[PDB]
Amino acid sequence: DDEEETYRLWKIRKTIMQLCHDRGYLVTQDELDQTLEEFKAQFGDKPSEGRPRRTDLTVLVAHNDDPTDQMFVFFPEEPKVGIKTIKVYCQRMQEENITRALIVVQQGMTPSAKQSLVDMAPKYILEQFLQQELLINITEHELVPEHVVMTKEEVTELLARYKLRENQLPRIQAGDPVARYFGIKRGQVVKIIRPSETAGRYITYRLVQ
DNA sequence: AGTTGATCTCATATGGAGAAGGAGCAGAGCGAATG
Repeated sequence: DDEEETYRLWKIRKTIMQLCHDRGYLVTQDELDQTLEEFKAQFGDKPSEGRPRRTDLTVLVAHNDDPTDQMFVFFPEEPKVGIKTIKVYCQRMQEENITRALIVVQQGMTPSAKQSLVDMAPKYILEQFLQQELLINITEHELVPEHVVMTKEEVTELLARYKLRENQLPRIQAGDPVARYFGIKRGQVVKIIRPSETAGRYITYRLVQ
């Protein structure tokens, strides 16, 4: 029971570190490859005993390109997170001056909390993940090809090369599992590199909608 | 400027699949009123 919850927490942490590394936040190799017994050593083996508390699991990371661009990962203790908890995180983000955070929720989020993530979105970007959808890194699955988020300059070069408008690219939904993983917003473009049985390799581009 | 006549026209008699709307209803959370 605690042997199950500690395994879940470890897997979720591993996936979150992989996600942060793929978003380009500075993540050490040691924490990226931390084993289950090392997790038990650092945080504990009886989360029902409060060892760890899920408040202990919180992560803070900084971007490789700018040490002031920082992101939290929060693991709320309550199963169904309400607006009180979002307000607590908003306060903590305001005082630490952190604009991005991921909120990992065990069972869900209340309608009011969902709307509160929308209504603060320009200044503080809060994202919801279920813990279930973090128990496996979907980008390691064999059906999912390599996704690379493009820079604005690279999109301008793309559109200038093929002489096309953004609306002529094929789309990806902002709610797509992989778009959510990379955290890409409307109007960004993701380069996709996939093998092909007739050319050898093929690149395609999707505009987020 | 005045006169004729066809002709029209009224009126008389006796399977299934997906999508969309509504009601039920649970329950979040806001604000007033305590106690």
